[PDB]
Amino acid sequence: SVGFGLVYNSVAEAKKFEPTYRLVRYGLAEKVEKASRQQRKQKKNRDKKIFGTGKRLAKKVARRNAD
Amino acid sequence: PRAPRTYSKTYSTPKRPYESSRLDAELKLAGEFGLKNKKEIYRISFQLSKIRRAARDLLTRDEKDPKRLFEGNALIRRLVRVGVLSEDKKKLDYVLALKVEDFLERRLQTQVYKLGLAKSVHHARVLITQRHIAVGKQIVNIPSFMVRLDSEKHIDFAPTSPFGGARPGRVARRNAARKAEASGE
Amino acid sequence: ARSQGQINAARRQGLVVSVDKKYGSTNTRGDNEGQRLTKVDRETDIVKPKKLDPNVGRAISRARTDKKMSQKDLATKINEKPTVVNDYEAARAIPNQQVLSKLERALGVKLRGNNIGSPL
Amino acid sequence: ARGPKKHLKRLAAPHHWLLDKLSGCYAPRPSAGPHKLRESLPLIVFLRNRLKYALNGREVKAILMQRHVKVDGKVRTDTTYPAGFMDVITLDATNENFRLVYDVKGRFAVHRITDEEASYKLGKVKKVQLGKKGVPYVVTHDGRTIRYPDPNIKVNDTVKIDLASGKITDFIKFDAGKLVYVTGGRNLGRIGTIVHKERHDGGFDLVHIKDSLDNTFVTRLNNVFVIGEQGKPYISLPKGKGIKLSIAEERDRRRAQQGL
Amino acid sequence: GKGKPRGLNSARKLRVHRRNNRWAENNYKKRLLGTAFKSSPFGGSSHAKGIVLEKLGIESKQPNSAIRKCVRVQLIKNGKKVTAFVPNDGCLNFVDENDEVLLAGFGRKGKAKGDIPGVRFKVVKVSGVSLLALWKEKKEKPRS
RNA sequence: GGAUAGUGGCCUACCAUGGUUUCAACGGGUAACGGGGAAUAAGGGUUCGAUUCCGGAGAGGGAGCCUGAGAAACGGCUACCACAUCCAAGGAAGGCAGCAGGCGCGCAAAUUACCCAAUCCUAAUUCAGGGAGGUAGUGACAAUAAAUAACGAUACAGGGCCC
RNA sequence: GCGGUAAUUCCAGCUCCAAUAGCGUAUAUUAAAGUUGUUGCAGUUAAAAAGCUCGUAGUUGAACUUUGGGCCCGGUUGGCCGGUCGGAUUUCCAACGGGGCCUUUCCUUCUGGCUAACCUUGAGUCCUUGUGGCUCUUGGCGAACCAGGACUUUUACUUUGAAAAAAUUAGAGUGUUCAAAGCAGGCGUAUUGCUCGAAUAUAUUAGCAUGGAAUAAUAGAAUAGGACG
Repeated sequence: SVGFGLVYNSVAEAKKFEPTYRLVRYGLAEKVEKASRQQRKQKKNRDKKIFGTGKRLAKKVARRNAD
Repeated sequence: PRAPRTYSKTYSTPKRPYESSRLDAELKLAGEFGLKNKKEIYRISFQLSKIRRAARDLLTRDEKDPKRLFEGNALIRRLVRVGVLSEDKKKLDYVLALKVEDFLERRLQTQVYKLGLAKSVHHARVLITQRHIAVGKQIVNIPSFMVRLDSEKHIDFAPTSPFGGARPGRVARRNAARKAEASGE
Repeated sequence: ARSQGQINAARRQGLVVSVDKKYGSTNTRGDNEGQRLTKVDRETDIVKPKKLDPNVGRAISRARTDKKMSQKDLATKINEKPTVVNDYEAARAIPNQQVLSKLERALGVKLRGNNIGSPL
Repeated sequence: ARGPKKHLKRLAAPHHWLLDKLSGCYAPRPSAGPHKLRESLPLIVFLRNRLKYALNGREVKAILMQRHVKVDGKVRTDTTYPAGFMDVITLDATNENFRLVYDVKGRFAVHRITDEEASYKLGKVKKVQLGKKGVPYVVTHDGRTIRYPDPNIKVNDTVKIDLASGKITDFIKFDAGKLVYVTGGRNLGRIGTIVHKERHDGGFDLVHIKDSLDNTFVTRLNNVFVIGEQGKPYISLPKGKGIKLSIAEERDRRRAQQGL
Repeated sequence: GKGKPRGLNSARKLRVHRRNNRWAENNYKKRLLGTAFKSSPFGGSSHAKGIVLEKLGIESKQPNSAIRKCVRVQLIKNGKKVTAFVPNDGCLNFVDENDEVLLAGFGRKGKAKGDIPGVRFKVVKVSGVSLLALWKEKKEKPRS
């Protein structure tokens, strides 16, 4: 069999230069739990829709939805 | 867009499709060397036609110009290394007199039978496609291998492949356990 | 040619060479031809064309009557005509080894001289 | 179409980058820089096709961002940097000094030199002109303009310019019988002499080139580049020494050197 | 002699003469006026989906006699009513009224076959199957 | 002279009747984007090129214009025309010839999938983002490599010719 | 063309044939097609010489104007070569042009820039008796190359060169296990690495430098307003 291999001096510099998916392969980094990409772009759209700080709007819409 | 992977067909179908002579001649070829489909024969005659085309239109060039010299000596080198051309036929005229069975002789399909190993061309076919044939240290399962010069030495079995020792296989194993349970206990 | 000689002898009957085209691809009548017709032409005499015994024909009659068919059913079973089947019963016929082979492969009855009447 | 291309697909870059057809659509599209995108080569294809110090653009970016690659002496972190002709890409880590000079075939190959001669690059001038406050100046083909020249310099003369001083050192006045390095067309990357020189006044004047091994050819004059004195070039030269063997004797040299 | 002007400058005369004698080839004018995309019943297509209107008794030509069991269909895209043959045996009775069949050409570019007179076309499918499959009983028709 | 980035009938005033053409102008067709090329190939050729690259052109039809080095930008605006949406019937926002998806049209042509990891790109920029692009699924368009059994052991028949 | 009573063509079965993980169909372009013809058609009668002349375009058009190298070769006149009873030749041999070979191979010329090398001598030193041998110019040699000129009938033609994006195509290297493909890879001392590569051809008219001066047109000097000076 043939594969391509890397050895490192200074394991700190190794994980500096290392691709983090291989670090997850080696247990050297946590398998990152991020949202599905559809969910991330959708939250991004809500993020760019809500101008301001958001709770400035949430306060007044809660006020108006009260009555 | 990533570029098209260029590809081509590997043969030409014959132009007059029902000629009794072409039928019987290719039938002696196929039923002599165990050829599965006539795609095999037509691929061989296509390779022969391509070299025959370059040989005609290269032979038309004058002597001692480096195009004819270079492509000619390299073409003869390729035919020598495959082995269809004899060691002393090395001239740009003997290359066009090749028949089709001269290219069929250097198929590993045939080379297994010629070197022994099978008691048949057809047994050679089924053995190669069941992968007990390893050229040196590489198994092939291609019957149309178009074998080369030096590796005809290295035609033998595999470090696997129960003919090449090393842990016999399926039906032998089932019959071994079967006789062990039926006659031992 | 030693190796393919052993191969083709290991296959069915063959000859010392086996590369020459036998001809007439659905001429299934070449069992008796190539030696006998070129005898009878060369003879310039009279030859005796004879079928063997009507015991073969009555074996056909017994086997057909036991298998509950008729002559015409047997003819459309063997892809031949009622006349050739009927003459093969009633013994006014001439032999054809190919047709006798179809009668045996449809009936399973020995039509062969000494032994008569079992699927071999 | 409304403005400048920033993409450039593979099957459109020059062929002296020798990029495979696949594993992308795209080809690493030089930024603006000193050298033209037909005659330059980006650092990314330099490092990962020609030196094999990385496998990924991630990797090449980190490599340049560690501030070691001093392309003409200055640290470059730009992946899309057009490294081009007579370039002195040096390091500190492997302590190596590469000069971008061609092949016999026309390909920017590797040419590993010492620290000496890693301290000067050459350059053909392509216009010499007068500017502000009466100050003359001279151009090169990386676009290095230099004020206060030797007035002995004319156009089509070459200059040895160091790395950091500027400060025009030994130039070469152009005339007949000089070693030049033809860098275009099919005569790209062959070396010869200035056996004859011709002016077709108005369009595309030419120069006869005779190499060492008696092969005359005749090039245009934006492809000429003086590398110096007769048998005395100011820098080092690759294998082949810019001679362009015929293909049959090329095969013969390959086959003879193949094995002992 | 020979007619043509063999002159080393006579090529425009040569080429005009060729271009204007090309139309007597049946196929150069037939593409280049644009006659498939004008007045053949199809628009350069090979098959067209049609609607069945009528079942026709076209009786064969002189050295034959038979009633040929053709069908009279209308195109979808263009409105043309046109005869079409219903091929092999018993497959007339597989077609009823308005069965949206599929029309093909017939084997000679757009002339007839043998002894049906005047017909150009044929049916290959009825409402989305076939006729080979229906004739060999290897497919059963959906019911609309 | 103005306009323009700049030449220029590009436009304006003035002043001359010129310019093209049977060596095919002008006008009509086209199922006309062009070129790289593809097919078929003795040679000479003939047909095709919407399409993996360059150049063009367009963002429903048509013009105008801010911003900006660069757009007559439409994943920008304004006007009209054509088409259709949501309302509490007061009004408001529109652009798939981007990616999947749907309808119609048809002889007629895919997942409302996973992801910056590759190759590239963008920026304040190693990092963020990229339906560019990559990755699987559908997929007999095509193109290649080529399983459907090998080795035996077996028997019955005729019918020539020597006897 | 089969099918109108014993269908080698329909519908089935049996058997076979071919292409085979493919086979058929429709339609369209290509070859077949010397049935579009320039190579390369045909016109008495098969389709097809205008009723006949004139004639502008187009297409075409009689003849004529001299040649710097030699080595080898053969061919004709020829002379010292005439032997043979006016013919009978060899070759030490010119050239008469002719076929290959390396080159004479050049651009025709001033305006001088500048001279490579001198006709040498400016005398003798180093060293074998010294035209052996340089450091050198005062009487010579410009083309080895430069730019202000004048050579200037313009082309059509052909040779050569630079351009003739990448893929494609032809093809060189390479065991992608064969291969369609790709641009790779290959060897160790595999333990701290060596190295070849990724060619070449082709592309056209249109240009743009370059040689060739046959072919094919085109200008002269007649009512000498001519060149020479």
